[PDB]
Amino acid sequence: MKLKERLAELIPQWRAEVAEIRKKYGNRKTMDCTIGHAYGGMRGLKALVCDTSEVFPDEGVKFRGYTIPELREGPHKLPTAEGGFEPLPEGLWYLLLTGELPTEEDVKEISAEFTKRMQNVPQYVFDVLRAMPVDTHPMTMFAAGILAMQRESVFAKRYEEGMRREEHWEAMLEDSLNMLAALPVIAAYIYRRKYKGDTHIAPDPNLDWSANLAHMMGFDDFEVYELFRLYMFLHSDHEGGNVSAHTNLLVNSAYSDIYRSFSAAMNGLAGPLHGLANQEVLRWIQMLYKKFGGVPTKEQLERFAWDTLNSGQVIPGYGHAVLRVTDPRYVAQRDFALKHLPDDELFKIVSLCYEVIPEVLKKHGKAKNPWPNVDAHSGVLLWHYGIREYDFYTVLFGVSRALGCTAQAILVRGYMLPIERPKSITTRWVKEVAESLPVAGSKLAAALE
Amino acid sequence: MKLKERLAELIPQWRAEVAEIRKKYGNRKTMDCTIGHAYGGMRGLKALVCDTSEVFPDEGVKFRGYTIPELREGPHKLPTAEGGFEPLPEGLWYLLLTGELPTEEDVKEISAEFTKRMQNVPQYVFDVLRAMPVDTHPMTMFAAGILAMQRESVFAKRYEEGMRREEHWEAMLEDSLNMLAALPVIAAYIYRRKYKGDTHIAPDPNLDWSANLAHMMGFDDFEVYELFRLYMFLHSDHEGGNVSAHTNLLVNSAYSDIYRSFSAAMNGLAGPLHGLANQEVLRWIQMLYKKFGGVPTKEQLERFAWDTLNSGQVIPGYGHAVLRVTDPRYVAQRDFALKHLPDDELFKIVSLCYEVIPEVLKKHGKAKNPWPNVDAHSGVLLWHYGIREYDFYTVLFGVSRALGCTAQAILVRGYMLPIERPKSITTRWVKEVAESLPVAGSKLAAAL
Ligand SMILES: CC(C)(COP(=O)(O)OP(=O)(O)OC[C@H]1O[C@@H](n2cnc3c(N)ncnc32)[C@H](O)[C@@H]1OP(=O)(O)O)[C@@H](O)C(=O)NCCC(=O)NCCS
Ligand SMILES: CC(C)(COP(=O)(O)OP(=O)(O)OC[C@H]1O[C@@H](n2cnc3c(N)ncnc32)[C@H](O)[C@@H]1OP(=O)(O)O)[C@@H](O)C(=O)NCCC(=O)NCCS
Ligand SMILES: O=C([O-])CC(=O)C(=O)O
Ligand SMILES: O=C([O-])CC(=O)C(=O)O
Repeated sequence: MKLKERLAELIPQWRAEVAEIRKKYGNRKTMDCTIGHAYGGMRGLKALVCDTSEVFPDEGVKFRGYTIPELREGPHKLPTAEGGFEPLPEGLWYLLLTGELPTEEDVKEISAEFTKRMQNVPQYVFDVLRAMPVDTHPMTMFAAGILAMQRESVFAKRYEEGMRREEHWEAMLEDSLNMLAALPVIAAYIYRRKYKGDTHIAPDPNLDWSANLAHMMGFDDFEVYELFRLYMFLHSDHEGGNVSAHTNLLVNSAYSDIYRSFSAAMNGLAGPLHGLANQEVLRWIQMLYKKFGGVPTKEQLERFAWDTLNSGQVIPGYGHAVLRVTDPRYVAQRDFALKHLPDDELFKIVSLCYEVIPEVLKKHGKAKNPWPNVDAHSGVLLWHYGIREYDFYTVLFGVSRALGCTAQAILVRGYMLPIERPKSITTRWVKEVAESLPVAGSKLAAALE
Repeated sequence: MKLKERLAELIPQWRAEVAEIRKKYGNRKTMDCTIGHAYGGMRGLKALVCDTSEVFPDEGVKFRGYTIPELREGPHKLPTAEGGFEPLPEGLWYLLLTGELPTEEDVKEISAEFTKRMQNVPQYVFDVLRAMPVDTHPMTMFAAGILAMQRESVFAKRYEEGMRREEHWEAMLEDSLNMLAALPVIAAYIYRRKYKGDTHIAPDPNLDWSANLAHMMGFDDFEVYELFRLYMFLHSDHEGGNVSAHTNLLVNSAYSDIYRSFSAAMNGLAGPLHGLANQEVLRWIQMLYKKFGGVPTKEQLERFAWDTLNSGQVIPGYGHAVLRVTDPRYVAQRDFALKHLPDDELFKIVSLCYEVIPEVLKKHGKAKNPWPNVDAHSGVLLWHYGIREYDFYTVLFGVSRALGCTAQAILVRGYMLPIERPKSITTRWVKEVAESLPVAGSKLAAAL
């Protein structure tokens, strides 16, 4: 497989480069660490490495240095399905791993690997899934199904047999191919059992990875296939620092295989502070529709927005802290909606918010960002095509985020980064010593530097 | 429950104190963050809070300010079982949660809570365990059974219904009691199904928590109950920064319940670099025994150690990522062994290592820490009493570590700390700006 031969050349080089960097720049200061970081969830602390993606405040997320527009339409467009427009996640995965753009044949090899492997989900995984009570939350089922498949881990098997550190990335890759192929099968099983009367649809060996998820959930529509391709592409990766990506890296750092690291990550994604944002946006849009007996006018939405902001509250999906521009993942979703469901009533509200809410936020004066993120837009797209089971939205997010998690996990085992092991501090120590400590950026801090 | 009444007073104060510290001292600097931290797994970076325990590089772990000798032997001896010497882990949990030494009655109340709730493991958790192929690694089975029981989460349910942030710690405590009571039942189930012919032994309502695990595994000797009590005490907690404790805090930070956060932690503990050291040491000890037809002499062992290091190998059970002297968890185990199995051949090798190996690792000069850690001593104790299933040793570790993880998760939810969300950097950026950055503790750093 091309992906593998290429990595066999790039990874030895990256490994050497990283060893040199740690040697010659290890002592370079990036910032001050504060009491505030320790009690404030490490916010802003430059404590991890991720090379798959990178957020620029003035551009949004890039994938190995390419913008979403370059990959989606521009001059570096990734391969699509036959007759499709939307980029295939398979090709994006090639890019995240290698840092190089795939050829059509590269993508097809990855698609065939996925299609083949998607037939290899162990029967006992479904036994595990069926032993869980059907009212179990779908993210609990998703994580459990993944973890049960740890029995099939090549990394775990090869590690116990004795393999060189240099082979770690090979085993991580094999495991990632198996796990990624399995994810849509597990996800669809959960969907069909909980919400569609426990009737089950087999993978179509002539569909790509994203489309097969839609197929197996029971949604056979070209538009739905295209939405799922775009959705999986957009949500694939967002740096290393979010709870689920970080959980993945942390468990990975102890040499736990991808079934263990990624199921752990899904337990983090299942958290209400990490995995529900898209659902909350959608329920808000729906609350506006019902409040206004239909699409609100520009004046009604303005007033409702002022009422919300003046009463200390925020508007879901808008005004997050980092970007100074619209999330490029939002823009691609809007472009999809304009093309494919412009008259859908909930979309009309999301569209009006894109006009109105940024104008209101500029005027209100708090947010150095008046613009939306990805979660502002995704829910109405799912809901339009009949995917209405809110709890399950987090599972779709999880399937997508597996692309970036698997890439990250393969790369860091290629780099041979060590176990993650920060130092914790006690409140006792803090209370004793805090007076003694300089204010960060102060003249005293400069003195004690 | 005394525990909960005590928390119902202490947590509101601690919460207020933490809000004060964040407002007043948030901007105080503790150290420089470097490029090396980001590529070096955050080693030394003061990035997390943990009030349950603290590891002093030059003294070892203290639990809420108490040393292991203080709590096991010394002037602050925790409660023991009737006729026992070893401290009950139930009282250690009380200490971790409250910061106060428990009475006998406090401990009995926690024991009874575990006893009662041990009868309440859902039938479907066993169905989940039986659906996994019996040759599945035991730590995969353990994590999966814990995760399946997430359906019974009171935190999840109350959060969905709408609860005030101040009720968090209470739902975490209820969940922790349930989960802790379930862990020995799940662990024993795994043990019996994999290794003892799939015959199952019910919990004993009159045993304490540790003893009940031993009983349900099929061991009823007093000395084994005492070993389990000591083992569960020693492995209970070791700051917030180790992979399992940290994974628990990270997932808990997103408001995921203890079944999710602790099952995530167990997937980390299952990793070779976190949870395998016990077994590696025992196999190494057994390799020596077989190599020398018995206990080696000082000179044989000395020579072996040198040959080992100069052949590029590591001596298992020596060194630590933070510890810098003899692990007091090692010393407690040695004491148990001198008392209870002084003539055990494998123990005699462990003992001899204690005399010889430090000297060697010092002169070799690569190990930052030349002394034994907890893992140098645990395997020979288990092995002596007939617990021989190497892979399962990590599950025993996990059951113990749940005591620290649950204490930490309750506390951090009481304090109301936010979501853990550091910043990742790229190699591209490092290459672009590294030369222009100041060296940590330099003149240019001072100017900037
Ligand atoms: C003020 C602002 C600029 C920063 O947001 P933030 O609240 O610091 O964001 P986080 O999600 O990282 O942290 C949430 C914190 O808000 C706290 N918070 C929210 N409302 C609160 C209230 N009424 N009282 C106390 N704390 C409150 C939470 O409890 C949590 O803990 P902390 O205050 O102890 O730190 C905000 O307007 C904003 O833009 N937030 C979005 C930023 C963001 O994280 N974007 C996501 C990018 S993917
Ligand atoms: C625990 C351990 C992983 C910590 O590693 P660490 O923090 O990187 O250790 P140090 O800072 O002392 O490493 C410095 C050097 O000493 C070596 N070293 C450390 N402990 C050693 C040991 N017991 N035997 C041989 N060499 C050892 C390291 O390999 C390293 O050499 P290198 O720079 O060529 O790689 C390590 O001491 C070890 O491998 N111990 C054996 C297994 C074990 O008992 N683990 C349980 C830990 S609770
Ligand atoms: O997962 C996400 O949406 C991104 C995120 O929270 C972060 O970078 O902290
Ligand atoms: O603390 C560590 O780094 C590893 C360890 O000893 C433990 O978790 O008990």
